[PDB]
Formats: sequence, structure tokens, C-alpha cells
Amino acid sequence: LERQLGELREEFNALSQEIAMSQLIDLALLPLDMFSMFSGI
Amino acid sequence: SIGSSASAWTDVSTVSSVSTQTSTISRRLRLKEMATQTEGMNFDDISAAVLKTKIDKSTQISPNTIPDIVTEASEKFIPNRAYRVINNDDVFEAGIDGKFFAYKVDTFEEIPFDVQKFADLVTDSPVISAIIDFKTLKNLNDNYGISRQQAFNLLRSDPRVLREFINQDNPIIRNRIEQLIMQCRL
Amino acid sequence: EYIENWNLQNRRQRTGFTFHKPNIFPYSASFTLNRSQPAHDNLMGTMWLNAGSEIQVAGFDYSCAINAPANIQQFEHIVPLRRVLTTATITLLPDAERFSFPRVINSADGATTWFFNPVILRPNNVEVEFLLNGQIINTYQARFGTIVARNFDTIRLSFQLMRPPNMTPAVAVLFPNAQPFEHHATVGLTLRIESAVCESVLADASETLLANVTSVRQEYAIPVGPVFPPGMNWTDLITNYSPSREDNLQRVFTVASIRSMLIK
Amino acid sequence: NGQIINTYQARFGTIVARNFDTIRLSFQLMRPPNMTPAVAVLFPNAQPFEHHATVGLTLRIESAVCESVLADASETLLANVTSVRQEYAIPVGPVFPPGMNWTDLITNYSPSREDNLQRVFTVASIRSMLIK
Amino acid sequence: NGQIINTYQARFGTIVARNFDTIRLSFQLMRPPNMTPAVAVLFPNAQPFEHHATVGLTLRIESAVCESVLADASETLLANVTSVRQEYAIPVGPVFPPGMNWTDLITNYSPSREDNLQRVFTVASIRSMLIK
Amino acid sequence: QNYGINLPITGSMDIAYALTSTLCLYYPTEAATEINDNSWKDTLSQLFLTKGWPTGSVYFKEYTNIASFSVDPQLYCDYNVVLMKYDATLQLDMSELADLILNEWLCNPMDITLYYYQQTDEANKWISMGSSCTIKVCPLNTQTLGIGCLTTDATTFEEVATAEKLVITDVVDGVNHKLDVTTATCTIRNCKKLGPRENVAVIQVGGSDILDITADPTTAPQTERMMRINWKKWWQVFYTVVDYVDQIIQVMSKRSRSLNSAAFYYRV
Amino acid sequence: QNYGINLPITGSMDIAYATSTLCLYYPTEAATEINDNSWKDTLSQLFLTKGWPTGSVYFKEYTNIASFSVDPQLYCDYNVVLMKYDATLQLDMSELADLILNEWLCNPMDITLYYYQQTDEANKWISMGSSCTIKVCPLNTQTLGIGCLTTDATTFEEVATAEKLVITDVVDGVNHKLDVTTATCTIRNCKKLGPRENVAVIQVGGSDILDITADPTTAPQTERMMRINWKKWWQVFYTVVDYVDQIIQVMSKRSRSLNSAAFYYRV
Amino acid sequence: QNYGINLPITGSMDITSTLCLYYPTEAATEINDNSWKDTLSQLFLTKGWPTGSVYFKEYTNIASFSVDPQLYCDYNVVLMKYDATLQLDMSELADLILNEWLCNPMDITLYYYQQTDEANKWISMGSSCTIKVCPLNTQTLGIGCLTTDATTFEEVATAEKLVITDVVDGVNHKLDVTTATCTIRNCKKLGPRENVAVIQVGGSDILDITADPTTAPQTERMMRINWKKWWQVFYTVVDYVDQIIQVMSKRSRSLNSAAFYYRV
Amino acid sequence: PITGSMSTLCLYYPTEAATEINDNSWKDTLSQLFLTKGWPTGSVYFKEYTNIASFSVDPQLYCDYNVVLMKYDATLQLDMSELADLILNEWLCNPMDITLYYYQQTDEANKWISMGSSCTIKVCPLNTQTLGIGCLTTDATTFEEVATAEKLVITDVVDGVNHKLDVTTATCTIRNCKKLGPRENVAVIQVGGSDILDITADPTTAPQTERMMRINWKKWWQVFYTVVDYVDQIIQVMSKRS
Repeated sequence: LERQLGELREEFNALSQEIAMSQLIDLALLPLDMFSMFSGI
Repeated sequence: SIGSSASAWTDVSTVSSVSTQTSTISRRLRLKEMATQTEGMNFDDISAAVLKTKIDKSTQISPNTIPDIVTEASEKFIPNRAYRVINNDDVFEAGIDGKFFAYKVDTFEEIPFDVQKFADLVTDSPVISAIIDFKTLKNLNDNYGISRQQAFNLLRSDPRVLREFINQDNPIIRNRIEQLIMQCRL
Repeated sequence: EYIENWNLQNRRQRTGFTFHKPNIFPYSASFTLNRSQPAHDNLMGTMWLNAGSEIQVAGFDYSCAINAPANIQQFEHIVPLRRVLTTATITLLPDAERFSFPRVINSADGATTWFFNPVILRPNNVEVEFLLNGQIINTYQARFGTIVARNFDTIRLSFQLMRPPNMTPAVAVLFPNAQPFEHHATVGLTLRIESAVCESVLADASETLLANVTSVRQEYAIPVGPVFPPGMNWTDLITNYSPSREDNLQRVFTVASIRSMLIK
Repeated sequence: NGQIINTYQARFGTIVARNFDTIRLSFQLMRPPNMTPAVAVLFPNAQPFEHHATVGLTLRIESAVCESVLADASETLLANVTSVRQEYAIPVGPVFPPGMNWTDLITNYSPSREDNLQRVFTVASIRSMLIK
Repeated sequence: NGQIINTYQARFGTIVARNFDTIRLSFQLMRPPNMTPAVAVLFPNAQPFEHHATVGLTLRIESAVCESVLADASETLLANVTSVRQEYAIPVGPVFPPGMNWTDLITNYSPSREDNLQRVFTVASIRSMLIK
Repeated sequence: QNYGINLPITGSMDIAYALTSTLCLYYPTEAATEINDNSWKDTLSQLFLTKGWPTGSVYFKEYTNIASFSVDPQLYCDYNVVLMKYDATLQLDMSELADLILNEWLCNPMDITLYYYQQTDEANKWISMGSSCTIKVCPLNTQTLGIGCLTTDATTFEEVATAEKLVITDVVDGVNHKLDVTTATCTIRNCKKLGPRENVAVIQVGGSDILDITADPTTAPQTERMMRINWKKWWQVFYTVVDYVDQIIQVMSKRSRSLNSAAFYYRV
Repeated sequence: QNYGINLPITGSMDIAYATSTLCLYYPTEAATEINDNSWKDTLSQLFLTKGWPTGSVYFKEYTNIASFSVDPQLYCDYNVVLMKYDATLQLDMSELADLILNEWLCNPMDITLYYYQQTDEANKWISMGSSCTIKVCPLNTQTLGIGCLTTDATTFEEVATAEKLVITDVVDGVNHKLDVTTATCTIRNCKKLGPRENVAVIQVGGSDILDITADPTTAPQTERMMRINWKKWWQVFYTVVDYVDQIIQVMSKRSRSLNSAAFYYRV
Repeated sequence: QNYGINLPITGSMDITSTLCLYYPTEAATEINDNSWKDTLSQLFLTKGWPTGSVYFKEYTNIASFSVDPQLYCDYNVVLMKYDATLQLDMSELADLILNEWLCNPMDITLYYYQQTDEANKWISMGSSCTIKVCPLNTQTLGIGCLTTDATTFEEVATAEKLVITDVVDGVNHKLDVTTATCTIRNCKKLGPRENVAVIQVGGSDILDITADPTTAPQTERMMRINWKKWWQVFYTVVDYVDQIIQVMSKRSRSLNSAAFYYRV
Repeated sequence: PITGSMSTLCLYYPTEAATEINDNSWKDTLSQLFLTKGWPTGSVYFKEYTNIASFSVDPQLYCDYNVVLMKYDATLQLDMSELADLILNEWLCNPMDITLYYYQQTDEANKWISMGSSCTIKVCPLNTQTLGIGCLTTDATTFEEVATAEKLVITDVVDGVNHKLDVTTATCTIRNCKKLGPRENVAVIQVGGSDILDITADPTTAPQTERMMRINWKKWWQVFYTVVDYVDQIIQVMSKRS
């Protein structure tokens, strides 16, 4: 189980630079729930 | 109790001594984001947004494994956390980082710090999740214009001033925000 | 200065007597127990000596508060003064150097004695409270060294002994969780008065007034009168300090100062 | 001079002496009349003892007035004395003991040393009033 | 002043006392030597008791003259002080006790507060002749 | 007068200070059988008389075998001294006899045919006294299931003592147990170890010392109320313990439960 | 030391403040009438409902009033004695209630080398054992008996016989001789001191045959002596269960003893 | 991180596991159960231990337990059943299991030897080891024995499964051993071990952990208890385990801190 | 009344070791050993006793330093305590004439000592009026038995009263002795044991003077080596004669 975690770790460690910040804030405005955190996947 | 009237927010249950005092205070204040006593854009907000975009765009995610990902994200994001409190033109700030500041609302010309009014004001009054740290506030004062309106807004961590600052390419706030991002590393 | 305070207590203005290290605390060296065994194999109490211009308090327990709730034992001790003070600059050192060595001390009833072999910890949540007439004026926690009191007359020292969190074996030998105790725990404070300002007359360690008056009363061998207790024992003097005594003491200090510049 | 000019019994705290030239401290140690096991164990008859009984008397002179000049707690003088004596490595003198040792000095206090000390402390008292 | 000033033994009713600051009441409760049929039930010689014996003293200082200032039951100084303080919501001062609570004052009578009393009471009298 | 409400007490270090105490001695048999006299008691009496102690104040109660003396040791007397004849083969019983009669046990009785039980603190023990005790204990997990023993019968538990008259078990705290003895033979009482008892002094005449009173392995102290002397003729042991009986008496103290002021504090 | 006997209490009226064990004793009549084997467990589960955790109630059995009389024992923070009423066992009921409800401190007694006396009014003599027949004699100043010739015992003035337990009171002011049944009983000279709150008595049936002091003037009925009527034992047990809070409220625990004997022997 | 230096530490005055039991076989023989280890595991769970990490090891005789002794476990409580026979063996056994022994090998067919410090001993283990000695003059000549002989030697131990040999120092000695039966390592004691606690059952605490006569240093690790049945001992062990844990510390060599400082 | 301001070594042994070593040259061995250790030749000696109690017969102490090895034996324990008490303090003794006088004690420092060939010790404590207390003054068999056929006896009796004595003057000698203090010039080492020896019959105290050492063993060569290797510590713990 740990292995997928490590792969996703490597992935997340390189998607911290290719993210936007303005849109990040403007997202953080809206509230998230169970329905929009894993049901739009 | 570090201050007066022990309030279950200052015990020692869990650099000089004051730093450690405020640090054991700050790791506790981290959970004030868990109990609905904030007035701005909390840290866990930034954490949640990073989690959102990252778990959406990625390719190795799977419904098999979303659990324990959400958990580790919840309990390792943002290792360096700050907090500030307001009282009558007089604000103070503490964080686990290993520092502590105090200064005045009119002009951000630092005031030497006290740790006994501090604990009282925090444990009762509304706590605002710092999102722009003191380095950044002082600098933004220096090289960029400042309005007392703008200042009330920033100390409030207002959305408008934040986003407008982002859109104006103002580099220091961008660098602070990117530092926050690069903190969310799992 | 002294003629001036005289003319002021004549002119109805706030009087002022400055002093270096005043002997304001009366002499009384006594102890207090909260729990007692007739053989002293289980105790809990306090000791304190208040002499000259300083006080040394020390609260002790044999169990190191193992049976007590949440591994904490409280200690209180209060001292009232018979004359309020002003703008005091107090010094506070956490210890009892006077109560730090094994003693043999006499019981309360007076037939036998008891033992003391304490081992020093540092006191936690030390609170010193300088209250005025039942009103908090100065309160100090989590701090030692030199502190300041603007207007106070009643001192409370409250301190909690905390059984340590975790101990190296040589320590775990010290405080056996079972009943027999083979060493004793103690934490304490010391409070010293360097400089002060008062409304009345007092005895310092830098003026010959008290000295000269006692000496001349002796030399001319005056019998005892109903105001001055016998032998100028400053203890009895300051024990029941009261108006008429105060006035006559101001008088004698004044006239002795008058004498001082010329007599030598 | 052998005359008991001030005498006191077990009085503590503060006292005064009009004048005196020697101090005598006479006390008496008393065996415990009645004791308890905690004491009984550590006060035995046998020859190899563990503990040893003792009684201590302590005295501090606080205020005084004298007719002979001596070095005090507040003086600026003796500092000036020693410093001017050290500044240029003045050769140790025929009468003054080395280094202005207060111990060696008050060891044997002689009338001529007394007058020398008076002169020097006086000129030092003058010295202070000019350069702090 | 640590001395006995005046005595009263077996005198009842009204008395006069010149100058005092402390009262001491020493009194004895006596058992009856003889008891008629009604009493034995009130006092069983054994340890179970129901009714208890008691003796009391009532002590009222009718009138006097004080060398300091005090309130009373026949003047109107305290009431005016308190009212004028109560009305306009004056923030309490650092010296006076809250609400001019008389008992809290008396428990901790201190000379500065005393002189402040005297001042405000003279001022109350001043007001008291003009608009009653 | 004011009892049972523990209020502080002011002493002082300011004033120095310038018969009815009854010794109550016990003794074992083979000593006596070797003494070869019926007046020895009277000789001890007259000696104590010359030492400052009244005649008729000292009494001699005799115990036959150590295991016999283990039952019901109500040692009620102003001051008590127990001389035990040592054994190189009977040790644990001496240790537990010392433990019992030197400490104060406040105990409540049990009915093991019905109730589960469990010890509470490191100061809670189970004393068991009588003729021939054969303890049978069966530990349980959290919902009453046998562990190493079967609860559907009685003879498959784990015994901890056999052929013992007096034994004091200590059990793992915080777990329930099933229990069996013959409740017509001997009795078990659940005692809390309240505080040390000071009425008694036990001295041993024989081999090496073994005495410890704490069932704690780490703390094996040597109190003062436990003394040891050698011997080859019991006469000298008696004579000597009377030669220093002054020091022995000064070591012990009045029983802190019967002092007329220990009222409403557990036995008075 | 003395816990504070000479430093009095200080109190106020202006301040607003707004595992223990319990035993039972029942005569074998109940063990007969019950006719069950699992009953004590039911009683346990019940005292659970009323507030006792499991492992905090124990049961003891005595077969006669006379049997339980010798050498009393107590076993819990609170002792409840359920006494059956009878019409020819009255002095025994009162003697047992006196002994267990009241404190005693006594010295041993002999017949060999002394005479004996009471120094005051509030002292008694207690006799317990297998067979206790007590005969007594007072004297004059002449060391001579009045009503019993000092040398002959058959014409003695007996007070006790055919009995297990006796608490006798003789007159102050004279020595005494006694024909105790020595090897078949035992006697002590006790002083009662004060009441105890570690025992209570519930008398089933009967009409208050009790006195706790032999004083004719004071037959002080207390709040701990309770009396209910019975014709069915389960009703008695239940009804006791229903007011156990009340009974605990009537007793107090700060008076427990260390030994299981309800008195204090001090040679 | 920063090893290999002796770098002074500052401070101030304001601020899984394994429990490991060895037992003699005769015990479990007296027990006649087999699931017992599982029972005591459940009990150690109840006192707070993780399920499935506590190990019990079984030795036939204390002699056997003496040879090839190896403890590798976070917390070791070793029981020993006394006998009035092997007092030397048990003393030197507790010794070998109380210290840190810096050891090097030896070849007694090619050199001489010595003891150079008072913290130096010669330890021997093997099946049937019986060593003989002959001290040597400053001229490398034998006394009461000859390097050519093997029988005029001075016998010091005999078929002892283990022996801790010591002699007067600053002097050479030619020995006699059987190396393909026994090994003798030259060892130096350095400090006390915190991973071991020796509970003796039966006896009177007779240990001596030094060849030093002048003192019998008793410590907080050599505990003693009495027995009438084995489950008695095991219950005392399990219930009282916490104070024992407080006695024995983490292996001061174990922490990744002693690296290149004669780390184990 | 003074104001301040801020060589011969002997090692005794029982015959068991003598037999055990099976040599007749060990003397020179240990000698040269001490030589290398920093002593001069002819400065150390040796003395044998047969058995423990026999050593108590006319004990010889004469040596600048005294180190006594004692072997454990169960059935002679109190007697080993006796020998220790004898050679640990300094006794000063005065004679006793049992067929001519009547003796008391007055001190907790006053003991009775009995040494010699072999004797039995029987005494009766006397009344004030010279009458037999629980025995008869004149009868020799009525008396009470305190020692039977023993090599050394340290008798003590309660003080204040008289005691008529009886022993075999034919074959023993008793001395009324008083202690001055410790015999610092002597030290003792037991083998095995359980710290079962003390210097007082006193029940209150039996504190171990640092002169009573203890060592385990299996063979005597190791024992002698362990002693001699640490002559330094044994030296500093004790002092020289007189």
C-alpha cells in the first residue's frame, strides 16, 4: 500500500511548481464538501 | 499558565525561552482552524485548494487509494504556521518557525514583544490566520505603496487586496505564496 | 530629610521616608504542617524564616506528591505587613539556601524532635502576588530576578511542586512510589527588599537612629516605660505597631537625627 | 578592656552596642533529652559515628561609628589607593605591606601605619571630588 | 495598646467606656446543681443529646465620638457619596473600593483611603447645606 | 476535642524542654524446652523490676510452631516484641509474617463462590489465613473468558500456594479473576495497606537476615523495626534483649491508632 | 502526631459550596426460606442498580442470635445487622445491639491475683464465649462480704448463667470477687466511650425490644435503629434495597476500625 | 550527525520496544502448561505492550546460560535461581551481564601479557576450560614454576564453564589453557549497562560486580525476591514491570548518537 | 589542645589454603611480588592458624598492619562474631576472682571475656541481700548456663545488679574488660558470607566499619592474589599502630 503513496509523493513533489497562485486563492474562496472534493473526479 | 487565568490553551502538555513559549502556543493555535474562530483565509484553505487541484490533474490517482492520501495531506501540509492577533493599533504575531514579533497598525515599525498580555488576548479574542508574514508586511511597506485602508485589509487577510496584489505582478507576495505552496509537499 | 518629613506631617502633605534595606518584616521563624504523623514517616508542610529585610520560604513533601491528584502539590504562604510600602523594587530568587541541609527540629508539643533530609527541585508556576487591601496591584508568574511593586502591602507566595515527568534511575531511587520514604522533596523562594519608600518611621541598615537611641537609653539606663517594650527589642516594637508608638518613634528618630550631625 | 559593657542572652535579630573592644560568644550544646527513632538511629553510643552534632552562631556588623579610620563598604577611597599603587608599579614601601593587602594590614595595626592610612584616605577623599 | 484599660464584671444594662480599640468577652456557662422533674429530659447524663445549652451576649455601642471619620445611622453622608458616584457611571478609581462598599472598606482601613474619605465627606456636607 | 477534621498545627523552634508503657514479649518453644526451668519468667520479671519496670506488667504468650503462630496474630499490647527462631528452610513464611504484623492492613471480606474481583493499586493485597489454604486463581480477559484455565469447571486453574497457613497474594492490577478455596478451612480478606504499624518489633535469632516488607522487587528496605542477633544459648538472648530493652523501647512508639486523638481515623 | 487537636478550626457561613464496601448479615432462617443457589448474585446485580459496583457487596451468615453473639466481627465500610425478633431472647438482642452499636475499650480480666472495681458510672463488664455463668460478690471495708461469705461460692449471688454473652454493671465503691466460668468463657473490663456510625440494626418483627444504655432514665432510641415487620424474607431484602441511599445517609464511614473486631483491646 | 567530537552541551534550568524475559527450564516444567507465554503476552498487552513483540527464551542450566551469552533486546529482565553452590559463578555472571567489555583476543603460545589498568580483566568461556598461570620476574623467569613446565603452575580455576581472572598487575605471566576448547579475551570494563536487570530468586543479595574487595557496590539493578511457586514470580514480574522499566534505560550505545565513539 | 588552620605487613590464613596450594615456596613468591609492587624484602611475613576458634586462643596481633582472612562455616557463626569483636576494637582488661568476690557492671563499655583452653560459663544474677535469684547462692548446679564448652566467649550482663559467677579455673581465664575504641591497626576480610558479622552485641546498631571486607572465591590462589593486588586500598582504609 505504501508504494502508491511514494509514487504519488514523487508526483506531488513536482506539481508544486506548475500550479498557479491567483486561481489558487480564488479557489480557496469557495467552500468544499464531500460532494465537490471527490465527486467531480 | 504562561499568562493569567490558565485556559487550557497555554499548558505544557504537548533560541531563548520566549520562543519556545510562543511555539508551544502556536502548535496549539494550529487547531483553532479546527474550531471556527477565524476571520480570514485560513491555512487549511490553502491546503485544501492545493489538494483539490493536485488530486484532480494527476494521473496516478485512483479511487482505491484516495483514503490515507487525504489523511497524510491533512496532517503534514504547512509545517511552518503563523498566527497574529489585533488589539487597539497593537498587533502581535507568533509561529512555530522560531520567531515572535509585535508592532503597530499605523506604521509597521516593530514593537518589542511581551508574552503575558499575548496569551490572554489570543486565548480569548478572535485569532486571524496569518497568510502574509511580517517579513512580507514590512517589505511591502518599504518598496511599495501602503494605504491605511489597504493596511486594515491586509492585516484582515482580505481577498480583494490579496488578489489585486497577485494580478499586479508584485513579486514579494508571489514569492511568499509560492513558498506556502512549496510547503505542501506531502 | 527627617525634619522635613516632620514639618510635612505637620503641614498635612503626603509624607515620605526613603530607606535602604528596611527591617520591616518582624522576626518569626516557624513552620506549618498540612499532614503529620506522630513519628514523621509521612508529612506535608512548609517552613519559612523572615529575618532582617528578607524572607525565605520552602514547602516540602515526603511523598513528592505521588498519591496526590495529577502529580501536583500546592503550597501557600502569606505575609501581611503592619505598615504599607510604596514604589518597592523587590528581588526574587527561587530557592531556600537556609532550608537546604539536614536538620533536627523540635516538634510542636515539646517532647521530641523530627528529622529533615530534603532534596531540592525547582518550583513551577511560582506566583508572587503583591495585593493592596485585598486588591491585586502586582502579579508575577514564571519570572525571577528583580521586579517592581508600585503600591502593595500584602504578599502572597503560592507555588506548586510537580513530581518530575521522567527520571534517571538514580532519581527514581529517590521517590519510591511505595510508602517508605528515604528522602524528602522541597521547593522554595527568597524575597529581598533592597530599597523602599514608606509613610512612617522604620529601621534600615544604614542609619544610626535606631542604634543611637537604643545605645543612649542603655547608657543612661532608663527604666522601662509603658510605650517602649523592654530592651528595645525591635521584634516587640514592630509586632504591635500602632498609632501612639508610631508617633513617639517618629519623635525619637527625629531628635536622634538632630543629635547625629554633631555627636560622634 | 575586660568589662562586660554589653551582654545578652539568646536574643536574636538586632541589637546595639554603645562601645566594645572584643567579642565573646559562649554557647552550650545540649544532648536531646527525648528522641524518636529517626534521631535515635543517627545519635548512637558506639564509637564509629555517622553524623556529628554542631551549633552555629552568625553575626554581621551593620551600622557603626568609629574614631579610627578604616575601609568601608561604600568608600571610593581604598579603590583609589590600590589603583594609584598599582598603576605604575610603585616599589613596595618600607612600611606598607605588599599590594595594600587589607588582611596583612589589619593583621598588625600600628600607630604609624594608622597615621599613614589617615593621610592617604584623606587625600583620596579629596581626589574623588574632582574625577569621578 | 496591649494593656487592659477597663473592666466590667456582673454589671448589666448600660455602661460607659473611655478609650478602647479591642473588646474581650470571657464568660462561663454553668451547670445547674439541682434539677426538678422538667430538667432531666433536657440534659441526659449520657452522650446522646438532643437539646443544647447556650448563653449569649448582645453588645450595642449606642453613641460615641470618633477621632477618624466613620459613617453612621443618623447622618446622610454615605448615601450622597454613593449616589453621586453611581449616577454618571464614573469609571472606578484605583484607590476607592467598588461601589463605595462600606464593609469592604472597613475590613482594610488604610490611612490614604481614610484621608480620602474625610475629604469626600467634607465635600458631601458642603453639598448638604445647599440642595438637601 | 476537635476530632477528625485535619486542621494545621502550629509548633515552634523557640522553646526547649527539660511506667504506663507495657512491654509484651513472645517466645518460641525449643528455647523453653532447653531453658529447663519454670521460674525463668519470674527471673525476667524481677530483672525488669530492677530496671525500672513494674512487676505484673510483662506477660509471656508462647507460640508453638511458626506456621501455627501465623494464624490470627492479634498482638494487642502496649509494646510488642517478637523473637522468631529462624529456619534455613522456612523463609518466605517469615518474610510474610513480618510483612503482615509490621504493617497495617485494613481489609474487607470476600465471597469467591459468587463475585469476580480485581486488585486496585500497588498497595492492595490479598491476605489468606487459616489451617491449610490452597488458593485457586483463574485470570480473565475483558469479557470473562478463561486464559490458561477453563471456567466451565474448577480443577484446571493455576494454583499459587499449597500447604500454606498464611499467604498474601498480589495479583496483576486491572484484570478480573475467578477464585476458589475451601471456605470452611481458612479465609481470605482483601486488604489495603494503609500505613506502617509501629507497635511491634521483630528480631530474629538464627541465620542470615532475609527480611523485606515491600512486595516491590526494587525496594527491599531495612526498617528499624526489624533486628537480628546470633545465638548459641537462648539465655543470653533473653538477658541481652533485656540489657538493651531501653534502646529497643526508645526505637518504637505508641500505636498511632490508639492515642485518644486518633479518633475517627481508623480504630478509635 | 495529633492531626491537629490544639489548633482549632476556622469556618464561615458566607461561602456557597451549594471503592467502598457494604456487607450484610442475615440469620439462617432466610437461608432456609430462600430455596435457591444463585441468589447472592441477584442481590449483587441489584445493589448494582442502587449504586454499588460489582465486587463491593459481600454476604455473611450467622445461625443463631446466640451464635453470632460471641466475638463480633465486622467486615465492610458499612455494617447492616438484620435481627429477627423473639420474645424470650430479649436481653440478648439488646446486649448484641449495645455491643455492636457502641464502642468499647477494655482491659483483660482475671480471677487469680486481684480484685476489681469500676472507677465511675459509665464502665461495664463484658463476658463472651462458649459457656458464661457469672456470680459476683461485693465487700465491706473489712474485706468481708455482705450477703456472701467470702470463702464459699454456692450461696453467691449469681447474675448470669446458661448464657453466651453478658454485659453486667455492678456498683462503684467496692472491690469484687467473681466465679466466672474461666476456661469456658472470658471476661473483660470495658469502658464505653461514644457511639459509632459504622453499624446499623434493622429489626424484623417485634416492638422495639431494645435499650442501648441500661440507664432507666435514658433509653435513647437513635436514628440508626430501624424496625420493620416481616412475613416474607424477599420483601424484607428488597425493601432494604429500596432505601439503601437513605441508610448510607444515616451512617458515616470515617469511624471504621482496622481490625475486624468492633472494639479495641489494649493490654 | 555530529559524532566523533566531544562537544560540550549547554542547557538551562527553565525548560517501539521489547521487554525480554529469560527463564530456566525447570520452571515451565513445573508449570505443565504450554500456552502460558501467550497468557503472559495478553497480560503485558493489558499493561500496555504491543501485541506480538515480547519474547521468552529458555536456558537449561545457569552454567549453560553462562556460555555464549548474548542479549539483544530493548529491555531484559533476567531471572536467576540461586544455589548455595555457584556463588562465584553467579557473581561473575551478573558481572559479565552488567558491564561494557572492550575486548581483544589473545594467543598464549607466542607472547607474554599483563594488566595495565585496574579496569582490566581476563575473561574465559568454553566447554571445559581450566586455566593455569605463572607470574614472571622482571627477567622473564618463572617462580615456583617454569616456562618449560606446565604443572608447577598456580591453578586459579577448574572446568568452570566461565571465569573472570585477575592478578596483581604490572607483571608478566605465562599461562596454560586449551584454546580449541576455550577462548580467553583480554577485556576492559568501561561503564554499566542499562539493558539488563538481574532478579535473583532465593538468596540474600550476595553479588559483587568488582574484583575490588574494599567495596561491595550495591546498585539499583541487582534485585531480589522470594518464591514458593513460579507463576508467583511471573505475576510479580508483570505487575511491577513499570518501576523496572524506569530502572533500566535505553541502551546508551544503541541510540544513533554514539557512532565512532566505541559504539557497539 | 592543638590548633589548626585551612613498616611491616602481615597476612594470616587457615591451613586449608596451605594444603590447597600444595607448595612449600609460596612465601618467596608473594615476597618478590610485593617487591615488584614497591616494598622491600623481609618486610612482609606469614602466619598460619589451624581453625577459626583455635585462632582465638592467645591471639597474636603484633604487626604494623594486620589483615585477617576468615573462612565461612555455618556451625561456628557467633564464634566468628566473637573473634571479630575481639580483634576489631581495643580491649583493656582487669582480673576477676570468682571464688573470692562478687561483681557487677557499670558501663555499656564493660564486657566479660573468656579465653583459654576450654571452659563452661554459669552465672546467677544476685539480689541486693546476697540471696539467690531463681537459684541458690551456694549450689553450683542450680545456676543458669550461658556458655557450654566454648573457645572464646564475650559475656555481657545487665548492669546495676550483682552476679555470682562460676567457671572452671582449672582450664580457662576470664577478664573484666573495657573498650577504649576501634583497633584501627587491624582489618578483616570474610570469604563468602552474608555480612553476618558485627562489632556489637547491640541490637540497635551494627554498622559496618570499612575494615570488614568480603570476597567470593573457589580457589585460594585467586584469593591471595585478590588481596595482595589491592594492598594499597587496604592500607589507605586503615592506619598504623598505637
